[PDB]
Amino acid sequence: RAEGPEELARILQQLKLDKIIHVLTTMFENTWSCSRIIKIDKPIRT
Amino acid sequence: VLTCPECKVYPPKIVERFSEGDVVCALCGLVLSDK
Amino acid sequence: YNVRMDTMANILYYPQKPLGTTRAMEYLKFRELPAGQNAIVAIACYSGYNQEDSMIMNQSSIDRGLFRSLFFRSYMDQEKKYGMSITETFEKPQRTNTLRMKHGTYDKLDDDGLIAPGVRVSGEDVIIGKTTPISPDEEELGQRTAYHSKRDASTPLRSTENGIVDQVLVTTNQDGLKFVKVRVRTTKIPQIGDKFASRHGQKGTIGITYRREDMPFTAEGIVPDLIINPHAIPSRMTVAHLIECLLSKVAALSGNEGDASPFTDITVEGISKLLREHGYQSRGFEVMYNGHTGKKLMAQIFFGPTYYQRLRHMVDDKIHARARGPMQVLTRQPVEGRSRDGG
Amino acid sequence: KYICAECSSKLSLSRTDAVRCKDCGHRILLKARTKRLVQFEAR
Amino acid sequence: MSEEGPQVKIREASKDNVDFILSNVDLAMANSLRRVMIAEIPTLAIDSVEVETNTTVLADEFIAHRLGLIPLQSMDIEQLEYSRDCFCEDHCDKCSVVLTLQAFGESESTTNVYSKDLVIVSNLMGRNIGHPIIQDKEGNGVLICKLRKGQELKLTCVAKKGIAKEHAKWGPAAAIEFEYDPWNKLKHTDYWYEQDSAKEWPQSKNCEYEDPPNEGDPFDYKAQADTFYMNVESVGSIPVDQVVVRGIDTLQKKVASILLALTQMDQDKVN
Amino acid sequence: MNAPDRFELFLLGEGESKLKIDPDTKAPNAVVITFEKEDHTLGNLIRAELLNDRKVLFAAYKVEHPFFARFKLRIQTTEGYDPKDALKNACNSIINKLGALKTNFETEWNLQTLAA
Amino acid sequence: MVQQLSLFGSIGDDGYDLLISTLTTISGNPPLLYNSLCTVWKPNPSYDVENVNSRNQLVEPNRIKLSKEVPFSYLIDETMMDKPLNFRILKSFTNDKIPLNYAMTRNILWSLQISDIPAAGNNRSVSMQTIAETIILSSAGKNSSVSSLMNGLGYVFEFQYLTIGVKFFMKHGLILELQKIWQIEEAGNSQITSGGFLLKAYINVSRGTDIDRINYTETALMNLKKELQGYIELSVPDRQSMDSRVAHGNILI
Amino acid sequence: MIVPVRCFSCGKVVGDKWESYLNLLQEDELDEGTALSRLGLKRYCCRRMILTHVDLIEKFLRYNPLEKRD
Amino acid sequence: MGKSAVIFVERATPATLTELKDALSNSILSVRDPWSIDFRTYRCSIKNLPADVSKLMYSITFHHHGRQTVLIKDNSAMVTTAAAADIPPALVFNGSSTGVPESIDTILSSKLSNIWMQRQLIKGDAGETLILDGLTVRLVNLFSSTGFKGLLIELQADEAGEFETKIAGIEGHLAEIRAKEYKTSSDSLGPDTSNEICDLAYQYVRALEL
Amino acid sequence: KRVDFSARTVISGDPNLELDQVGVPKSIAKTLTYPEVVTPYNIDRLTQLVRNGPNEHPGAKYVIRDSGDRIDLRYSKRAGDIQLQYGWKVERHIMDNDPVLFNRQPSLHKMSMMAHRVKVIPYSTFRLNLSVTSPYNADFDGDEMNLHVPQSEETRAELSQLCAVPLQIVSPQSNKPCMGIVQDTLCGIRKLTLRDTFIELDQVLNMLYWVPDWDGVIPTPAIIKPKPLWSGKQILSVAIPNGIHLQRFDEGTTLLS
Repeated sequence: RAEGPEELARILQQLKLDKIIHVLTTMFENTWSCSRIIKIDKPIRT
Repeated sequence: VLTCPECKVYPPKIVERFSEGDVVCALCGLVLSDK
Repeated sequence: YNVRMDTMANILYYPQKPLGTTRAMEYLKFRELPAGQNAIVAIACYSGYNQEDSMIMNQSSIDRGLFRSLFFRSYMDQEKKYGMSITETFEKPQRTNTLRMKHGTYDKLDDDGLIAPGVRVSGEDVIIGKTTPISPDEEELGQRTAYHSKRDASTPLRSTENGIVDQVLVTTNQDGLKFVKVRVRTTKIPQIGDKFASRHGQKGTIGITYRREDMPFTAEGIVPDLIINPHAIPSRMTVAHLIECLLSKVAALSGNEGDASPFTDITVEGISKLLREHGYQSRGFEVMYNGHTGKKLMAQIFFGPTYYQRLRHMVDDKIHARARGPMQVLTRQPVEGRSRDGG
Repeated sequence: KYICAECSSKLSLSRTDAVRCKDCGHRILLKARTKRLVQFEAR
Repeated sequence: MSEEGPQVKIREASKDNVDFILSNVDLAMANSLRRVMIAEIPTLAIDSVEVETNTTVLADEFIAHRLGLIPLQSMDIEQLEYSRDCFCEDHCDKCSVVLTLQAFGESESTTNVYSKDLVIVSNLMGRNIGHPIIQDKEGNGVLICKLRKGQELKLTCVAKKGIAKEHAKWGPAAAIEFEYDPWNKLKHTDYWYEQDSAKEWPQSKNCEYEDPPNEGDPFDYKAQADTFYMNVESVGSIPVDQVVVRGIDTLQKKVASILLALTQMDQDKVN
Repeated sequence: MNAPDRFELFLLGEGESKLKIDPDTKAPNAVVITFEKEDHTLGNLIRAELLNDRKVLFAAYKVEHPFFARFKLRIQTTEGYDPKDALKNACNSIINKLGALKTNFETEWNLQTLAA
Repeated sequence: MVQQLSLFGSIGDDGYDLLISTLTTISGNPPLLYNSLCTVWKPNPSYDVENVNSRNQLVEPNRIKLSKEVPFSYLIDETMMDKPLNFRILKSFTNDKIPLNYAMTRNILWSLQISDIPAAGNNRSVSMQTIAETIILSSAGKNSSVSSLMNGLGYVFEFQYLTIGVKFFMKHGLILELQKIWQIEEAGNSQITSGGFLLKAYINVSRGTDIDRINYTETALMNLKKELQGYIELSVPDRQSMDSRVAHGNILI
Repeated sequence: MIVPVRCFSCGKVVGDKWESYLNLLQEDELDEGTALSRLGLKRYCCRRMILTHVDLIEKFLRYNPLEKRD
Repeated sequence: MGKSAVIFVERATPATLTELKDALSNSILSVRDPWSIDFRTYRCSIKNLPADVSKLMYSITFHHHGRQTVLIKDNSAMVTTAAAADIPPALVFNGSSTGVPESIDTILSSKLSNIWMQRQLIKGDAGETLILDGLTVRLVNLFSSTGFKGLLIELQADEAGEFETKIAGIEGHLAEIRAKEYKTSSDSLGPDTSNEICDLAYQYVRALEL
Repeated sequence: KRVDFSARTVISGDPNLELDQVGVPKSIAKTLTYPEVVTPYNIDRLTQLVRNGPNEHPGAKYVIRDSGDRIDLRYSKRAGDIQLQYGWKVERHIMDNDPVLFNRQPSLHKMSMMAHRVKVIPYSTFRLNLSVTSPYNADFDGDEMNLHVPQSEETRAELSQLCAVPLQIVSPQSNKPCMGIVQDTLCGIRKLTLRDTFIELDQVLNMLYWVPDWDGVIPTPAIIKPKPLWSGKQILSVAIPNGIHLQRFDEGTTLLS
């Protein structure tokens, strides 16, 4: 149901990103307690 | 004699509404005679 | 007024003798039985709810008892003696042996057939129970039954009148027949649609009421009991209203009765001088703030006590509506009369 | 119950008795207020 | 000290009157504060009467209306409940107060029925409430009625909790004076004169607390209203400092109710 | 008599929401918010506080008829900023100011009592 | 709350078997056995309900029905386990005696139901009745029992009866019921529907405001009635017989 | 008619002061303005309440609700 | 067997719920969908009643437990449903039910209005539910007709071994936020017969009483 | 001759009402009725109205069947029982935006009997806009006027397309307007438009909100620096529609007055 080519590119980028996130989160949980509640207003500088 | 043609109850129960000029059966609310 | 059973009577809770009195009043006894109250009046424009003789009133003043009047009414009845047999009796009717009973509640009646003092009567209730014996040969064209030996002749209240029965009196007339008089009490409170007048031909109606918060106030925290429009002064040339306001203000601030008799030596400048001794702007103006936002008002406002009388016309006695109802015997058209719910 | 009009004497009258006071003999008689106070709601 | 907030300078105080200056504040805030101080602070007053014997020369609702305005102590009104919320039938022990009045004119000379004769028969549960307010020297308080030889009055009173937005009887403040800018520096009022406007209009007592303007100074077109002079007097039920503090608390609670409703609606929008 | 009950000034009826928010169709980032059982006391305060935010463009209120206790407020703010957030900031600022005012008055009253 | 549109009738047991076959020829479905037990409760006369607004008649007192299903193990005697559990067992239910007696029902003590007299007027072709219904799932406490519950509300027991019959499901939600009714007392059990079966065909409508649906329902009911012409006469019962208010006492059975 | 308990304008209470106000008028032989100001009545609306009051309760009291003539 | 407890705070502030939500944020594992609850009281309108017969009847409506109403009178409970999916199939089949019932509150306030009349109504909407380690905590603000009433906390656990310790911990957590006047209850309506929702409703009644 | 479905009561002034709208008290609205016909478009609202009863506004008072029989809803318990069909009639109360005829006696000319739209209000008086008091020759010191209710669709259309207040502004006796700004609004609209009168920001915002036909655009001020101010003419120009042109030269006025 995506509408725009930019939307499609963003969707694929998010797909790669959260696939990696899910992989590593599973890696942590199969050994670790993550938090799914915390939202920071400003992203932490790299 | 004035009887309700739907309740068919004898003796009929009837209330007169003077301020509206009506005669009303006290069970089905039907209006019998006006003015 | 306590005893008399007049057909109607109105009484005022708290009457006040005027601040400005003519010298002649001492012979009419107007300072013994006054007919109004001293009301603080601010002549101004405020929200546009007092145009074309309307006025605006302070609701807290109403709540504290300003212009509140008692109302008294009475009814009479007596037993009639047709021929030699008494054809009317004072007894509480019973549905077993009575016909043409009224829809009102007979429960409040005592065994004597007369209600007792201290009962909140209401619309279409009955206060006197009257029964008429009927000869056996008289039949209502088949309406009468075997046990209906009497007819109802009770007197219900007027459809709108409500209140508390105040007195009941039993006596006899010249012929020795019984005689009952009932007096009923009620309380009347000002509301949108009433009628008030000053002593200079300036009368109007209440158009809206405000609470003390929305009322414009002076720097001293004083609030007008009512507000009238200034578009009523020029074409009427009632300068005596303004002079009475000024002199009453000076008398209230000072504490002595102010003469206002005709053809005398009092002048406007003299009372203005006596006013400035106390500390107010000489022409009666004052600084007032807006009630909603609290700002200052660009224009000053004429302010001061006056005398007002509550006239006899209430909106509760003029209001009438009709969808359907009784007709006339001959022309069969809606009847005449508000108390008889006519067209 | 009833009450006289001059001396306010306490009297009880039946449905047939003459409407008079026993002590003063006057022809004006007043009722008595409901002894049991009754509560009401103004509607 | 809180230097970032509204400032206050009390100059005068007593049992009834507080006289002060409020600075570093908007005009809307001071106006809202006075509106709440007059209209929206609860108090205890008589709200129902029932009469047994009335042999006086006055009516019944007349005396009822007279009783409905008598002032009574309401310091701990936070521990009562609105009678429309209490689960009791009619009037509670936790949602009302009850008094009784009895008087009889035995003597030949007429006898006055004051407000010192109201006697409380309910259970107060150790709360400071219900006492009549007495401010005269003799202690009699509000005179209620008048009696002659052979006249009696007997009645019972139920007093409840409410605000002044529904009747003037629950109001705890008589009249509050609110002034600002006595030199008309801002040009908010325009004076009316015959010859010389500067002389006809008297001077307010407050002029001593500001410096007069100089004729050589052009009109300052940047100032705003910042300093207000208030005076507050109480009917007697509540102490006056409590009147001010409770007005502030009520305004705070109203704004907090707005905030809570907004947060609730935002959570609803999240769904 | 047709006089409405007074308690309708401070008790909400059942099924009544104290706030109602509606987007305004004429100007972007504008909302009309209806408050119930309230009068100038709150609207004036909120509008005077909303006029201090540099990101708030428009803020105005009105009480259409003096018979009914209700009023309308209208807010318009800059792009990338929510009017509800502006309302929340205004309420927070008002609450802080009132708290400071109460503390100051209590300090002054206690000092006067010491000097009484 | 539903608007139930109904038609009634009765048959003698002699044709019973034949009737059953014909129904299966039309619906295409086999009958399904069922039973039930209804208890009627009335407001307590010890309590004076002055709240009935006599001057306005805002409301009149009415009777409450509580229904429950009872397993067949209480209705089958020692002579009947050999036969399978199907409709033919009704052929043996012609005696006024029944295994379920007063003591067992007293030991038992659901669906709560209230109704009103059908709609007035003579331009109605089917019996239209309004029903308000709720369900009781469970309970607890020191006196958890149906009798204690209904006494808490303010109602007392009046009588009870037992229905046994068969059901046919046709298209469009039409339900056809063949019933036999046994009144139960400590004095004994008496079959009011003696030597016959009571027939009732009905449909339910969820919303009374929808009138297209009501017209469709009436069309289906009249078509069904016109299909059974010559065998059984389905008729609108008497409007004054389906009145269940306390003031006046009668019971369509 | 007995003195109003409260002031119709500023909400103040004047009902209790009537008895003491009457004292100053003949026991101390003071004038009306100074007597009115002696009891804290400063707004002229309270002065209006006290100053212009017709006390009609002392006339009904010499009388009974039974038998007035005409 | 699961256990439950209810704590009601009367002198709470509008922001107390947020304070308790943040003070427990370290142990908060997850958050779930919001809930609601209704609380009515019905009064007996008949005057010819015995002394020992109670006059009130408390109706508690649970929105998250599948739209179920509970009627309480003199320690006696009654559980009614109104959803078509909660109907036992036997009642549908035999004809004892038309299939689309009504809530019992409509029955009390429409047909039996001459015996029972409403007296109050207390509501709670948009509560929050939090999953902690072996625990579920629900918070909500109570609104009466006049306005804000107080704070309501309900705790539910599956293992009953250490319920008291969890209650004490939550009480201490309220203690650091200086909420010192709180009324708690974990009683059971019937010692032998254990119904979860009836006991929950009884605990609500015991907590909310004045 | 005397008639039915009519009322008579004193008047008052309401500056918040529109020109052609009248405030009707609650009880007078509870007594008079209107026979609305049940159709697919109204059966839900009409059903709720019947359920409400006759003691509640809005509500109903009688139900007429197809056959002419009329059921009094008060005695018939069937406020929650009567099911309505197509062609029945509900005699409902008078509801907002119902046309009425309104007059004052003596009715000397055409413009003394005009139509209005109702708005249900508390208290016992009628409400009028302060500009229709000139055609009626009426003030508010005790005058009573009369209200007549139509009872059909043709009659309602006649009252709405012929006798409406908007259509009675240019009188045909002297071919000039019979209504205008009067009394204190006239006294104010003059003090506003002097060259002396300047307005700050907040008041301009409130005033622009008050105009119900605003488009959300703030007029650029006339004194941008050193302080933004608005002239009364500028704010008052918002009420005036666009496309209106007017020229009037008085005594001794040049193109720069």
